[PDB]
Amino acid sequence: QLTAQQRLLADQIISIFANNTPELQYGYAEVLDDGRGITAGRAGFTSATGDMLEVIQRYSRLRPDNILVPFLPRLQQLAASEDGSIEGLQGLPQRWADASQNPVFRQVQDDVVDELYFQPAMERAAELGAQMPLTLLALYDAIIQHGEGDDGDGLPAMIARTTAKVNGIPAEGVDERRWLKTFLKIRKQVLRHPANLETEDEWSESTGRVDSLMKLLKQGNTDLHPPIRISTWGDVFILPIR
Ligand SMILES: N[C@@H]1[C@@H](O)[C@H](O[C@@H]2O[C@H](CO)[C@@H](O[C@@H]3O[C@H](CO)[C@@H](O)[C@H](O)[C@H]3N)[C@H](O)[C@H]2N)[C@@H](CO)O[C@H]1O
Repeated sequence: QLTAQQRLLADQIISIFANNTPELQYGYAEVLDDGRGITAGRAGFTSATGDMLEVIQRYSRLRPDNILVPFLPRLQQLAASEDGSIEGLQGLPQRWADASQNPVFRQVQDDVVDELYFQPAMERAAELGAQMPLTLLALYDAIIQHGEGDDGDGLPAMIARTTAKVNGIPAEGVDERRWLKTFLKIRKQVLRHPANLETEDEWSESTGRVDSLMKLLKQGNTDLHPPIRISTWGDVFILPIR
């Protein structure tokens, strides 16, 4: 689906979207007051949503005695109810940062990203018949921020509403640029007006990333060819960085 240069490009763009830097933030760990508890890692794994749990569980099967093991009971409870409480995760941010110095922990983050976000987003693209690299990037960025749940803010509902609006999918002959433009506008509307009010401030301030994908679409860079200029947060980045 994506070239090696296109995937590194996608990762550096989404990294800029989320953290204003093309360097993947494996060691990032923060409370954002968005209802999700602690948000951590290169894809923003989260205490409330179960993806932070999967990372630590998989890592603990590779390395039973790690500094993150004591949080497994609590994370288990938090994931089971989608709870945003950060008790008692005291010390978890620092331990996540330290664990991220181990390439094997970073590798687990890569595997989870691939399993939860990249491969499902590419499977969605294939079902849609989507073939422009820009559409793949837009689906991949959206799956990371919105998730693949069944809520009206999730990627699957956004795709469904895009297809309803334009009367079909690209594999059915709807021009893919039209489908993509509709998807980006629907995505910006969801970020501005989410059904989950706890993420409203967080998501509302993140709409420049949809603007950046729209800018690439309007400039005809649907194939993600270099150089790519991203300046979502004011700072200008030319990608790929070498
Ligand atoms: N990092 C979060 C992101 O986790 C979150 O959303 C969640 O994403 C999950 C992974 O896509 C997802 O779960 C899956 O749900 C499908 C339902 O079809 C199950 O079949 C899979 O087995 C699940 N793994 C969650 O439902 C989804 N909410 C996102 C927004 O809440 O926040 C990101 O920052």
